[PDB]
Amino acid sequence: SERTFETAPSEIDADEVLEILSKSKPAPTHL
Amino acid sequence: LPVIAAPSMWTRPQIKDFKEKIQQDADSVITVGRGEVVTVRVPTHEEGSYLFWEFATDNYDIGFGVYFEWTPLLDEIVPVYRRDCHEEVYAGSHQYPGRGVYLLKFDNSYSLWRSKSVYYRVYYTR
Ligand SMILES: OC[C@H]1O[C@@H](O)[C@H](O)[C@@H](O)[C@@H]1O
Repeated sequence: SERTFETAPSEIDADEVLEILSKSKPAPTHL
Repeated sequence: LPVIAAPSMWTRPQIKDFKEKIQQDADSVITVGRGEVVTVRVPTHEEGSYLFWEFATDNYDIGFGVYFEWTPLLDEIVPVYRRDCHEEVYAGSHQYPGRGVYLLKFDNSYSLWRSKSVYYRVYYTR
């Protein structure tokens, strides 16, 4: 079973990025 | 030949605040079914430089990965693997390699009996 649809990306500010990443720690990308 | 930038990925435990902020829109929630795989197409913004994404689930893990579609030519950005995004919020980023379409794969093909509720946001930076 499969599905697909499109979603427009919203603009993210610098302070938005900082707000998120200030709480976050690195995670594995490629395992 | 065009080189692809490595992506970055993070995790944060503030998962309740995330969902609660997401649920305030319907177009930000997905219900991946049993054995189903949902692909979210995210076109590169004409005035953008990076992709940024967030996602999380309820109660169960899910397969996540990212591909880049050229414009059917594909580049593997984030290999598909199961993430414990029911315990934490997974965020990530990737520099636009060009004009095209990112393919965010929410893979629940391995689950026989459990549907996965998916909260997510996709962005771009100027
Ligand atoms: O219940 C344990 C496992 O069952 C599977 O169906 C779920 O998709 C997994 O997220 C879970 O780790």
